[PDB]
Amino acid sequence: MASMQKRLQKELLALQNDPPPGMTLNEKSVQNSITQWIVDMEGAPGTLYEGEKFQLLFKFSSRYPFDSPQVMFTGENIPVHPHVYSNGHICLSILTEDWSPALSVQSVCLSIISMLSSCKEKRRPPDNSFYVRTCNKNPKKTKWWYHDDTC
Repeated sequence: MASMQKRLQKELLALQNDPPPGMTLNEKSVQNSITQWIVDMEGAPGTLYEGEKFQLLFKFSSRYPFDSPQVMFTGENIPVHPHVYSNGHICLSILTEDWSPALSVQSVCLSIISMLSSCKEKRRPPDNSFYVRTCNKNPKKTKWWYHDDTC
C-alpha cells in the first residue's frame, strides 16, 4: 500500500537513480503548494525532434495514482506535432482512458517520447453500425471549451 506522496517519493527516487536515456527529472517547488514536476526531454535519434529539448510539466492530484497527472509541455520549447498543442497540451490515451495506478510518470514520459517518434492516427471499426452502437460507452459532448485567448 502507498499514499499519493509515497507513490511520488518512490517514482522520484526511481527516476533520480535511473531515468530513461536523455531524460531528467527535476521536482519544482511551486507557489501553488502542490506537487509539480519538471522533466527534461531531449528528442530521440532519428526523429524530427532529435537533439532538441522540450520540457514537461506533471501536475499531481491528491487522488494520484488513481487519477492521472495533468501532463503538458512547458519551458521555452513546445514541439510541433499532431498530438501536441502550442499551449503545451498532450493528446495521449495514457492520461485519460488508459490511465491505471499500475502506470508511472516514467511510462507517461516514454509514451510522449514514442508519440513524438511516431505519430499515430485515430481509427474506428469498419462496421460503422457497430461503432455507432458502442458510442453510448463514450464520453458526452462538451459544451464549454477552454480557450487560449488573452484575458
